[PDB]
Amino acid sequence: NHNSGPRAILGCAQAKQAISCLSSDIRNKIDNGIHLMYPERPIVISKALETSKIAANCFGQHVTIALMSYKGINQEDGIIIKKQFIQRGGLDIVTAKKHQVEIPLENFNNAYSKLESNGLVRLNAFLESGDAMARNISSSFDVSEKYTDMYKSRVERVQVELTDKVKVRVLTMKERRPILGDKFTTRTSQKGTVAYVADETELPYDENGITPDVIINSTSIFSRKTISMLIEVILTAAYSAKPYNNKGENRPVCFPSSNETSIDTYMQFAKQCYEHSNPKLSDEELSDKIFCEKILYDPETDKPYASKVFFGPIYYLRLRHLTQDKATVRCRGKKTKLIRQANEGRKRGGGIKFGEMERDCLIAHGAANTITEVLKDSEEDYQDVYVCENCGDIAAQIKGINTCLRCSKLNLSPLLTKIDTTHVSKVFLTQMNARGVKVKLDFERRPPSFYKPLDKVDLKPSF
Amino acid sequence: LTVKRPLLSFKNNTERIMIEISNVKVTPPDYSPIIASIKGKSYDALATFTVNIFKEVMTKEGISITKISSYEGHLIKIPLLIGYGNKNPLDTAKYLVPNVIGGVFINKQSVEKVGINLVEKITTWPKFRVVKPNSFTFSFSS
Amino acid sequence: VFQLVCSTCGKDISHERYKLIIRKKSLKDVLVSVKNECCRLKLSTQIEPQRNLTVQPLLDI
Amino acid sequence: LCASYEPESVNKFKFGAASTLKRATFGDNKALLNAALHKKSEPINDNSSCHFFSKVPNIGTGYYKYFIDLGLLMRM
Amino acid sequence: PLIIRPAISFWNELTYLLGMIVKNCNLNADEQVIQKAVIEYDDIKIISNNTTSINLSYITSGKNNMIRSYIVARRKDQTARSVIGPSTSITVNEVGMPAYIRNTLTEKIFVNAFTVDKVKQLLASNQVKFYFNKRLNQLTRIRKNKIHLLPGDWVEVAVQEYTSIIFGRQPSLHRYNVIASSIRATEGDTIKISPGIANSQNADFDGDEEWMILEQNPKAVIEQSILMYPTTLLKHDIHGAPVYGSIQDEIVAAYSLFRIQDLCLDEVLNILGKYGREFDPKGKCKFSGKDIYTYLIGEKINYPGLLKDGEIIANDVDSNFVVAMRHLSLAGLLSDHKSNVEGINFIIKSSYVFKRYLSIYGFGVTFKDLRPNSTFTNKLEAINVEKIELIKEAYAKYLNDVRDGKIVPLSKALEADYVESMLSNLTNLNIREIEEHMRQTLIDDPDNNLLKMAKAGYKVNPTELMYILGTYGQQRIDGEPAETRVLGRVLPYYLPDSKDPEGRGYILNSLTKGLTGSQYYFSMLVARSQSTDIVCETSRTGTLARKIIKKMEDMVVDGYGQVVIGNTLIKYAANYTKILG
Amino acid sequence: HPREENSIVVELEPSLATFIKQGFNNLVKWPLLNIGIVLSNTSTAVNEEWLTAVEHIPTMKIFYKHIHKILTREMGFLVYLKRSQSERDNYITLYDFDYYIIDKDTNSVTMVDKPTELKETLLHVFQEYRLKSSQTIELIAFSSGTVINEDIVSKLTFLDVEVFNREYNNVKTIIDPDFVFRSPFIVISPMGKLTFFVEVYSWFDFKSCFKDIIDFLEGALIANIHNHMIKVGNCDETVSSYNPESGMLFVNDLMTMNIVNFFGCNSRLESYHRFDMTKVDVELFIKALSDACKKILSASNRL
DNA sequence: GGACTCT
DNA sequence: AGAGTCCAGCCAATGACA
RNA sequence: UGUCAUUGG
Ligand SMILES: [Mg+2]
Ligand SMILES: [Zn+2]
Ligand SMILES: [Zn+2]
Repeated sequence: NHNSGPRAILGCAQAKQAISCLSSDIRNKIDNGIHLMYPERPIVISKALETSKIAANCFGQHVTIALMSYKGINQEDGIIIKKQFIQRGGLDIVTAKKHQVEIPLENFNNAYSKLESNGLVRLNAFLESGDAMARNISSSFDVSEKYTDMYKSRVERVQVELTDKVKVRVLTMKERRPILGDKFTTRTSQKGTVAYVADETELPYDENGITPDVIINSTSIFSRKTISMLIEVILTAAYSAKPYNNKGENRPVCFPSSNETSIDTYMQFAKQCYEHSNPKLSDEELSDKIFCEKILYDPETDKPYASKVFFGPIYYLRLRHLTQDKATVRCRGKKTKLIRQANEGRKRGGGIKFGEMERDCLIAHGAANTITEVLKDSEEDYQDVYVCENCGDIAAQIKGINTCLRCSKLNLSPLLTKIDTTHVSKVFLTQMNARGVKVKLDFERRPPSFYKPLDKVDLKPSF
Repeated sequence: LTVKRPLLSFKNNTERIMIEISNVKVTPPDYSPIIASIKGKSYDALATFTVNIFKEVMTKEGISITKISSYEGHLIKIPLLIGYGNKNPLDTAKYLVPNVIGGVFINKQSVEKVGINLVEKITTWPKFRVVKPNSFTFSFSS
Repeated sequence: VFQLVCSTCGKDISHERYKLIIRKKSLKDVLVSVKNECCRLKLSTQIEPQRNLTVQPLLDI
Repeated sequence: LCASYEPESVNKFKFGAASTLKRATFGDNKALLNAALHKKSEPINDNSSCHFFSKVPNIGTGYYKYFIDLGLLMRM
Repeated sequence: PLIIRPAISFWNELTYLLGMIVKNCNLNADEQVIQKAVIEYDDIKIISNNTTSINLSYITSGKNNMIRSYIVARRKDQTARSVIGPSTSITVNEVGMPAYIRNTLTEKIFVNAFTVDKVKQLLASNQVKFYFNKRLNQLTRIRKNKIHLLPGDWVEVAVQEYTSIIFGRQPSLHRYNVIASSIRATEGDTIKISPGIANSQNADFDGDEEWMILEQNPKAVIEQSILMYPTTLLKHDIHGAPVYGSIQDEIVAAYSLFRIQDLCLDEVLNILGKYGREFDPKGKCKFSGKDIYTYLIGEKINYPGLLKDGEIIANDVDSNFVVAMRHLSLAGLLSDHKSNVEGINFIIKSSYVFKRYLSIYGFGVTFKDLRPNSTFTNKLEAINVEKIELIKEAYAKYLNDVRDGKIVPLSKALEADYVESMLSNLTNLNIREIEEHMRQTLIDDPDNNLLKMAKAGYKVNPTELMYILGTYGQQRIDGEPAETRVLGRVLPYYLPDSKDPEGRGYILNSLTKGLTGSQYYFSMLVARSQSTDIVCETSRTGTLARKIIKKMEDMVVDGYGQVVIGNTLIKYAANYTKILG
Repeated sequence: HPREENSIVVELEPSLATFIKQGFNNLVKWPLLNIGIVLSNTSTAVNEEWLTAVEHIPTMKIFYKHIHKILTREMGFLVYLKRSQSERDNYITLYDFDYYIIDKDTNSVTMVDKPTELKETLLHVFQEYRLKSSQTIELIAFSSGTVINEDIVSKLTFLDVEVFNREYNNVKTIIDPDFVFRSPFIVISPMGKLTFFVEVYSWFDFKSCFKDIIDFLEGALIANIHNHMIKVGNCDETVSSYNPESGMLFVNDLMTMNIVNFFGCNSRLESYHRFDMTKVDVELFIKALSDACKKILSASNRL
């Protein structure tokens, strides 16, 4: 209720995509999942998050964030992240994939470098993108489905069922550290991807020698009116000053989803926490500790910046949209059988569809040869195709002679013209012929033209 | 599943063939859901029943119950809901796994299936409609 | 499995992990010797995940 | 929309001379059937008809025809 | 023929339909069964109303027909797709390519008299991946064989730097989405674009993906190098404003760089960086940011309201000066003076100097800039809870004068208009209070970063600060408040037939105080209504966009400066000037 | 306390403190245990959690007596953990590890001494003890830069060579070829206030180890100052250069920046500055560096 | 659900 | 005046299922 | 080879 509505809709959409402690049977269930590695319970919570045990099955980590501009790299929701933070297991996840192949028993008992003498993949082996998980050879001509991911994955579990058909279920695992392009968010729908992995020696630091794990830009916090993120950082820092109650027990800070306590009560709570920690402070230092403002120093010149920076800890979430899950490239590959253009899928190694709006953009650029070479079939797939000028269909080569069968049955002998069109064009024309529409093409026998010299023309004005 | 209703009736409704299903018993599977997920089985309860068809003619003080066909019993496999702590409603004695909340069904291919709630089509208030102007419709259901 | 260092600053927090989780002291008596707020949040918020035992063998035919 | 004697919408081709492949690319399922009924013979000058036959469109650099003068090569 | 019905392989429909035709082709057979077989082979919707039958009409049925899917659009080789990220070592004329793309994608080197030594050298060092023999017309993948290199053949090697890739973002709404710039080798698995092109492609770095295609045909290479280069596309083709420029942080960096004063020569040269090589200190020892801007522009041009002999005679440099697609862009004036190369050089050099200003001085907005204490927000809370009770008592006095009968009642439209005017007056009072607070804060604390990015012209105005610190206003659905349901009310938190304007959707609280339950209902009603409306309108806008594009796409400028389509003259002079727009 | 956080604060010249801080962060590299091999894992954690946590063991508390030979890369180290579930003390501390030093002069792998305060640490807590099923973990982690070949596998007499060769061939494609390292402690210097944020342990003297680190740093910094030369003539913008025809120094180095900022210039990275290069006295900068290192050791002696 | 056409 | 007919953005990614 | 479910810009 302290942010705007669309940010709450986006936050409810992104909370279900945050990586958590997904299952207790992480090493047992052969199933797809992403698991958080060094989980931390949230502390600035509601009671409904405690009683549903979502807080116990932790969905993020507490990191140190700075709300500043880091050399203009933080622009358009890009975040700066620390390399030493990532190396120490910071927001580290594990992706577990399930592979299931169904082999004939004669194919199983009959690219295989990771297979053992059992015909199955070796435990704790890392599968590369051309590796088969079990032996499948059909009469040689092996037809085994192969590993097709961009990254390697360690074989965690193999479960084999012998029946009329061999069923092999392999659970593989991979530790994914934050790389460039990995999506992250807060509990306030402040999301973005990794723009730069900075070393800890090129990051700004405070008087205590603490560099932030994440640098978020500060303009998007106040343009999107996400006011509760600042209160969450203030309350997280006030917990880190005093994490216990007067009995000594770990108590969380109740900041509900729809909060009715004022900000001044939270400021008074933070003041009491910071006054319990250090029993006397100057009131400038106390107001800098409550509002989480800090003087940060340029790591290159060891000089402070102009103004104080919003600097503090927050519960930060990793999202399930990784760069290597979306990364696609194709040089050459399979073609579909009917139209003889590239195939579709990412597991199949297909092409990116140059759609119709991209065709509009290349028409609007004035690049006619570019859009011609894009939309036509490849130069490697060229063959001499002849068409009949009378009836319109493709000529045939009987034993070396280009003939038209329809016109040689009709006692004609018409012209045959070589055409360079796409295969889908010929399939479309043949299917329209099958519907009954005869399509007949006419060709330009242009009169031979001659270049003649022209007079001098000067378009400069006369003053 | 407990049914006792007349199927057909002849000769001025004094002869009738009644179906009769009884002895309905539901038993849980003999494993945990994690063994069903690993091995490949499906976490299904097994229900069995005895179904009897017989013709029943009423005399003045006699009831001629002549057994036509009978069938005593596994009959139906029902998907079993994994509950809180991997505890189904049928296993009355089982150790609570201290983290699982359940609420899913294990498929025949070890696939976890989860369900949403759905708004009914039958309305508890009647429905008003304007077909054409000065023509109205009031549709209700029972 | 716990991280032995703080993931923000890199300071050793192993002894406080033993003093908090195994000896079962309070957070006050453990965090009397921890000064950075990141390490205090690591010692106050990090848990080990509740996990069941691994079903063996890992290769089952 | 007012290039003919009457305002014409963006959904149909009523007065403007559009080819059969232009109407079929625009979306008209009976375009080639109506062209076959009326025995239409249309020149290939539009983008939708140039992309069908793998021709360079008459847009931009493709607006002009390009020749080569083999006189200076044959002279030496 | 079988070419329209090949053998389907996965582990034909038309062949089965022809078999059901030939199963009735007998002498003792009716014409009705043969007619039905012919019809359901050709077009099932003549006699039925079912779809998903693969008949002949399936190639001309709707959006997924053959021409729209496989002729004007296709899936291509030499393509890639990846998440994007920003880069400061990449100008607007360049693009960063990840290592997996340039390790997979190949470029063509043709065999001729010029490149036969390079091709022989690359074949001797096993750097050649493919070889195409044009005379035998066959491609060979090189995994030693015999290859004779004739002119017309080509080889394909790994793609090198400064090769033009055609990359773009989807949806391609306009031609600045799909451009062709030079490949640079970068790190990671992300396609690193410059932020200066980001507003041209409607792109954020929050998970957007972009695609690449490599078209290594020599005519296409020349057209990519000239026509689709981002220097060629600098000015917008309708309103002439620059397509590239600065974004969020560089706006406030530009503002604060113009406002800076009394710098040393070393501080000026630190801000300038690698562009401090030809900086001339004339006889000065203390400099200002206006001298930095005079050096950055580098031309003695005049413009009414902006420039005079190169100096900026405007009071402040705001977002109209440096952001893309603005009417007061300095890069637009510098490219109106000489050429698009000068405007693109000003954009690159300006972005470098603004990011160096951000590196030296920094920019951050804290919570203390927004709400330093409780004084102003408590004052506006007391003002709002006084004035809305005044409104409620005036409306209740009118209602009781109607109810006892001393006056005749108004119409419901006029009554709603009167209450609408009173609540709009309260909203304008909140706006004026926020504006006076902004004035008093910038004369008390003149280095407030929130008011700095408000004065620079980026996304902060008195209305957003009223939403945070003042009031949230009246929530409108379909132009009016929320309509009354059952019992003459919206929520059961109000009495039946309640005349409370706060129960019809007027929110008194703000984001600092926090909305209550009913206020959160009306805010969520507006938010979910906007989400539903944009989801319902996206497909309709796409359909109309495709219709207009297909209608207008054949209209070009002819060789005499006239606008024609087909053989019809639309305009006698293109753009009324026979000059580019 | 077994571990106490302490701070060493030396007030210096600002550019000298920045030079010492950047030379520390560039030169003093303590290697990490990134080369990790799991030999048998029947515990409830996956191999990647084990290897990421064992990668950052604070090994300067154990291998302190060889700090200089570890800092000059003439000596590596090794940890080995074989630990199963138990009835009582059902957890893994750092005392359960076996710590070995690896003299690269001989490939000599010999066991170092283990402090008894490492029993008061925690890495893992096992689940509920069952003697029915096994819950054990075995792993070996080498320091970064160690080349694993048959010369060093011939010395691993405390484990199974077959299992190690098989699991190393399994994991070999994933280990980072780059030298992965750690700075020993936080070194900052805000406005010339050079600060070391150190951790002092009860079982060894921190002053001897700190003196070894500072002596290594002083030697490496003086060698880098002596082998530092600034290009003359014209300039392309990749290295720091000096144009005498304009009298302009192009700073694109950190050492050049700190050296000319010692002599009254206000430079930044990649910037041109009107600076006369006859003012740069290399011997005065080296003498200020030596006096600063003596001041640092004097400040650490009063810890 | 909604616009154009034939009836 | 009322039914038939065709139309409903682009580009993705996983998994299950026939 | 196509449907269904979920998700992204
Ligand atoms: Mg985006
Ligand atoms: Zn013919
Ligand atoms: Zn820490």
